Amino acid sequence: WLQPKRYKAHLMGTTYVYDFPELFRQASSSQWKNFSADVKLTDDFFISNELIEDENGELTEVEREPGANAIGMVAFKITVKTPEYPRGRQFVVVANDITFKIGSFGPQEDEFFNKVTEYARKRGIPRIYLAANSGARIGMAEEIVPLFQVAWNDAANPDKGFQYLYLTSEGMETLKKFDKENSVLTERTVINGEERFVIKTIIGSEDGLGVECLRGSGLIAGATSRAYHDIFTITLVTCRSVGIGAYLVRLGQRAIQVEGQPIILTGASALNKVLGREVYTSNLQLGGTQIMYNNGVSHLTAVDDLAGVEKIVEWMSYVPAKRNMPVPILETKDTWDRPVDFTPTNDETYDVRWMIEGRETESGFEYGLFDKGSFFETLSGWAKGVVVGRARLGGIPLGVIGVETRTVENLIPADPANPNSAETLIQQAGQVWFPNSAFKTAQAINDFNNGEQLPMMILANWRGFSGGQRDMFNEVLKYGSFIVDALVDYKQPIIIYIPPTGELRGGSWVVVDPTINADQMEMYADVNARAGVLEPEGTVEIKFRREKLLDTMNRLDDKYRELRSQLSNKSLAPEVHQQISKQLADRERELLPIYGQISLQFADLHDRSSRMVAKGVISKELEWTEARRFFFWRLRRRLNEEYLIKRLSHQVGEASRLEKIARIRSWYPASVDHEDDRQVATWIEENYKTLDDKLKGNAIDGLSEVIKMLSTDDKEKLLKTLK
Amino acid sequence: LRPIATPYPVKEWLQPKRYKAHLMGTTYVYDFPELFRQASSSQWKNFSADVKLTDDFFISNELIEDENGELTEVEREPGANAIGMVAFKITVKTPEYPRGRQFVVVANDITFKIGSFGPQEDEFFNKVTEYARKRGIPRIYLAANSGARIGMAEEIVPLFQVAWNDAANPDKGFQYLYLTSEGMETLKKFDKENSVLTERTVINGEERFVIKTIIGSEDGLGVECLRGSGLIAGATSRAYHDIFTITLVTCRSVGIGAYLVRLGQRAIQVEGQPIILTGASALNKVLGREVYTSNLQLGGTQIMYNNGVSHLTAVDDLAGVEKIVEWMSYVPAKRNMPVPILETKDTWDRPVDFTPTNDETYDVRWMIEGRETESGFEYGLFDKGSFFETLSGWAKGVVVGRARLGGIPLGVIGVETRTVENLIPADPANPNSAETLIQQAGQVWFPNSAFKTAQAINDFNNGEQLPMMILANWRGFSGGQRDMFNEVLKYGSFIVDALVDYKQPIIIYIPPTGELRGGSWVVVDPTINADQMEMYADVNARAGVLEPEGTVEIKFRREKLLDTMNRLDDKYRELRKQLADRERELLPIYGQISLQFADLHDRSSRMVAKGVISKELEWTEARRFFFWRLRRRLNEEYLIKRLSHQVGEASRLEKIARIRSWYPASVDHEDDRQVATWIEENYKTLDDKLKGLKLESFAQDLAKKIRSDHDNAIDGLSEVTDDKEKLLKTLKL
Ligand SMILES: CC(C)(C)n1cc2c(n1)C(=O)CC1(CCN(C(=O)c3ccc4n[nH]cc4c3)CC1)O2
Ligand SMILES: CC(C)(C)n1cc2c(n1)C(=O)CC1(CCN(C(=O)c3ccc4n[nH]cc4c3)CC1)O2
Repeated sequence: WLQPKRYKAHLMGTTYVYDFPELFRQASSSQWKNFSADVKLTDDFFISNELIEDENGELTEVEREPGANAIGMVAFKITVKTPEYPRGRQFVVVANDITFKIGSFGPQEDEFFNKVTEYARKRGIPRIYLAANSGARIGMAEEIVPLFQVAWNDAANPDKGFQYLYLTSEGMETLKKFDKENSVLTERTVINGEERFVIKTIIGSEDGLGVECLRGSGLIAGATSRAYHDIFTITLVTCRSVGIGAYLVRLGQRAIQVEGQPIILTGASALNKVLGREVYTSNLQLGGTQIMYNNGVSHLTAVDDLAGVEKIVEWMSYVPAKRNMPVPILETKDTWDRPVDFTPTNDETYDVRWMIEGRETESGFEYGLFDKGSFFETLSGWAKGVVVGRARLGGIPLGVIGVETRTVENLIPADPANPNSAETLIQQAGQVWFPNSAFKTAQAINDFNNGEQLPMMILANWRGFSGGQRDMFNEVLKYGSFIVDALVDYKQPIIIYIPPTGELRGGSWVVVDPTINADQMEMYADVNARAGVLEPEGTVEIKFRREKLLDTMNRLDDKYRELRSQLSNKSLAPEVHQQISKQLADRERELLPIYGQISLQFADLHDRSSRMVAKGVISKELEWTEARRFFFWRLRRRLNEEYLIKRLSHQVGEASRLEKIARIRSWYPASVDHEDDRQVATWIEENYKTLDDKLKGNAIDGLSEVIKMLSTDDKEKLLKTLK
Repeated sequence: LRPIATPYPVKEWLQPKRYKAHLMGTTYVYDFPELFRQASSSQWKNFSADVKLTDDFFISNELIEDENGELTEVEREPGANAIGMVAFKITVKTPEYPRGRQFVVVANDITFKIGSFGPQEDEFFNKVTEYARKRGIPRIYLAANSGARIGMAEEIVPLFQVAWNDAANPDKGFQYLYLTSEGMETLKKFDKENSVLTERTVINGEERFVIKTIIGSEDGLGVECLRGSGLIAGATSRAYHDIFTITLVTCRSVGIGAYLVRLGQRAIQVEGQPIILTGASALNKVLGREVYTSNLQLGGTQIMYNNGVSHLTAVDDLAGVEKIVEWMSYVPAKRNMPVPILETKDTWDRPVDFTPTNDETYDVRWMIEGRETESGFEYGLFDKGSFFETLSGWAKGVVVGRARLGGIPLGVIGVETRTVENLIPADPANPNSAETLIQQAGQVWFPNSAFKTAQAINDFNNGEQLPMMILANWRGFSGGQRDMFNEVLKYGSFIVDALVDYKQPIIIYIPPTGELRGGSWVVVDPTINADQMEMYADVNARAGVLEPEGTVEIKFRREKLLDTMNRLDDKYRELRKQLADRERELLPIYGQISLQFADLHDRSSRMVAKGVISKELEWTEARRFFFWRLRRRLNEEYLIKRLSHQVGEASRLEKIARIRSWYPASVDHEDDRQVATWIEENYKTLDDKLKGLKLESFAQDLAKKIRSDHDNAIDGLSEVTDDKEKLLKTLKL
């Protein structure tokens, strides 16, 4: 029954739509096996029910035989009991049916997709889209093809040309007969004693020919744009994804691309016709993984459909069950109560990931800041200068942004359409934001914020932005501002931590300071961190110049001081004066290097975490080895306090964030140190139910209008009040 | 005096700071309002040369913080600024606001500590920004700075000692820096104990106070300045959404200063004044070679104007001030006020003269503003001389600017049909790099033109609060390898996002010779923002999934073409050898027939029939049509906004249905002129009737609250001077 349609899809290198929930069931089971191999699953752990529009065109869960779809767009509401949600979590799966009219988007497919998107959106549940299509549906008025006539310039010579296309009374009568007179817009003329119905416009009786499909593209593009802000959106490019299909992948932002499946706008063949040469060899050349994964359009790659489904399910494990719910806490064997083992040094080169997830070493595993094996890196193929991913801190999921200290290189391919173009390698220095790494940073902030609704840790380590001509021309200023904007829009706790060996300077600090979003942001610097406007060399150039360098010499070098003192003798011969002056300038020459080194140390001494603390720009200075223990309780307390704020907001609401926490903090016992993270979180957790109870406890003219209608006895009272 | 014998006082001698500013190639802060007064007067002269102005037309009042740090107006001598950041609240009677309009001017003082940003400057800038934001008035920033303020603990400089490896040889090195008991006592004496963090050590029976951290007693040395940068960056980011923001790069703008230029989005750069993050000299020290020759090489107009970071260029400070004043003339006096209607000699009631042809090359601008021609001026869609193009140096494939349609200001996006070229400079740091010319075909969205489109939509929406017309004419996006690799997909999606966020009427008009296809229609369909968007297609426009040639390739292949030859050719039909020879003969003409057939589907009439466009239009009548449509839309929009005051929350489809019902029987809802006229003729009547309803419901509510819980409410009624006086009069009658 489904055997033919199944092969038809496999032939196209994709899974048949109705076979996808099975892959989700497999991925969900694997998820369990990796979490606790000793957990035995029942069929009630995973449930998939198709979504079909009812009598009133409203989407509803159903139990129906697969492949009975009257349209090329299908949907499922999945309910899974997962390690993070053992009682269950739900999401929606929208997918094109590649077997139904080549996976094209017609008005019906567009309306359904939109309805499904709104369904997920209304319920706050994630929307998963499986892209396997050929873009907007193309058509012509087939009923007109055997009917249309040609008004020849000379009927004896067709090469002399034609004036217009028309219908005869016969052709017009054939359309009337079949109830199709609205298929064309004609204009009656008489030529050679015959009614000629000049075709002014061809409309077609059949729907889904052109513009109507395009209106649908627009509708679904705007709907996706909207959904990205509202719920968790992800796309699996399971087969080719063309035109509107390509836009849907980017519009849902988060994308996993199956190796060998292209994300294209226009096919290689068409591009060759427009170019008038065989320029492009394939669609993969235009939109394969080597294009999209390198761009950052595709966040991850997959070997097959199951691999992709597994990566969706893994990504979702960091995402709340639905909008506004708390982030899914999933504690594992690597608990919070341990020091951080891997510590960077300025003398040995390191991979940030060792600091994040830890490092396998000959003498055993060196634990990092986050939970062993909790780091799920995304956008791994693009702007490799920044390291972005999801991690867990003692069970708490969060977004992580780290800085790649190593020089990063990337190949820009040769433009097939330009024979006077060659491939290009670009090298970018570590600890510097470039247009790409700045864009990725802003992108990461946004993706963690929207739908994922995650807290975030930026392990801040940037010298600044690349200020040179190339990068300035490639709009580094634009991409850096995105970071500020992304930070302003943030809605969950943010932690900015300058790690050991880390730094932040004038250009990099501007975009990460907590004052950007005081509601969510906090900054911390490691004891082995550095921050100042400029790097020591730059600061001495401005603030410890020659005059200062010569004063320090007079104070410190005996030889310099003595020679300067010899120049106080008002009895000197000019020649002798020139001699002492010469010896002094020769001592300055001799001392300039080391006194320059002294100045660098003096500048560096201002750039410390202790000055940052003293100046009130950071919350606390920290020791890397204790950062895990510290941050775990800080994040935990922040999330609890954030919950109570959200609760207080949904009752009163008419107060500032500052006013809302001050009230909440006033409910804590007097002996509770508000600066003690572990104590606060513990008290809150021990008292959620108790707190919930605590929580559960122009006009002057209208005022004149009613006051007048009141009784005499009442008016007498309010008269006394006015008096 | 320098010079002596001048007829009038030497302004540069009376205030030496003025000469310092000039010596840096910028205008003295305190002389900027004078330039605003000149620009405002020129504005009047160009509008109506026969208008006599009095000095009361322009007023500038310096804003300084009071005892409580609240911004207050002052009249004081220039150069009295105790901080390097100065502000003015300007009040001008302008052609668009003849009774007056107000804005705020924030500027760095380049003479005060080299225009650096210290915590005080940052706090003032933020306060000023909040001042403008609270009042809904525009915020103009004049950038002339050296970024964040750099400092060291000057009190430590004459005190610090060096622990030498060998005191006899300084080149052998040093261990650390320290203080003596004497230096420690010196700090205590001056109440500066907190300047350093020391650690007491005894080296050879001598007390050494090892310097562990230098803090400094003086504020504005490092990180505190950086916290200020962050605060002002976020404040600007916020203001861009709230009020009209613009920046004039009047002298160099460094670090945080460069970020402020971009963060306020709209920027005018004075030729020869750089927008830089790091100076060329420093970059040369970091690189270890003389790579860069100047700061202009990094952030001059040839970099920023070409980038789209700088929206416009200026020859001098006045030119820049003139361009600010011109740009503001399309912006409401303050947030949420109606767009400033400024009717000129070119009224709405006229046909459009310049019409493009399918066979001949044209500049979109001729369609927009009109064209000077040998036989006289050919009027365009908008008001003669009303087109103010911005971002003119970047992504020249799209034409963006402000215009007026019969006095109504709006944002305009047009498509450059000509091939556009741009020079990508050679990277000075890479000797294996050369300059590159890139050519981009007309009527196609590329990463740059897509970015500019989205940028334009955003800039018209935020602060400017303008309606917008997109003269939609795109084949699609460049889907080829280079552009796909250069993330065209990302930049195109920005357009969708930008459209979603739009808050004023949008008109999508496919003009004559215009087109929209599968790839380009996706990002401009009205369903993206049904609340604001409408689409129209000219009678000579085209729209379909693919271009005719693409559609025949899929839907009118050989078999169909030969069946067509069989029907429409006696010779071919009779033959059903010689048949293949007739196919050969007919192929070129039947290809034209198949293409015409295909094209016949791509018409405005099919768009109308399919319900994808509001109306199909004739270009020559588009001005007359759009004027009244926009006018009618703005009047309805205002009444929807006015209804967002009425007792109870309602959808916009509810609000429009309500407003529309009120229209008298004689008012044709399809007549844009009648509907706009009715709204305007009855605004006072509507406002009155509406007020009487917010009151009537308030009156009903209080009687409800009172006719149950009497005594308890009468006490609260009692609980709730000038107001008491009114209520007393009411009770007395
Ligand atoms: C070249 C590359 C490594 C990409 N890079 C590396 C950068 C940048 N570019 C930049 O465009 C920014 C930056 C920030 C940090 N820097 C300073 O603080 C600085 C200032 C003044 C100085 N004078 N002498 C030495 C100095 C150092 C150097 C420039 O780092
Ligand atoms: C000029 C250039 C930049 C190369 N360009 C010009 C473009 C693109 N690129 C594109 O990547 C997209 C596009 C869109 C409009 N097009 C069609 O609708 C179309 C489809 C199929 C076809 N088959 N034969 C001829 C055909 C035409 C052509 C390709 O325009």
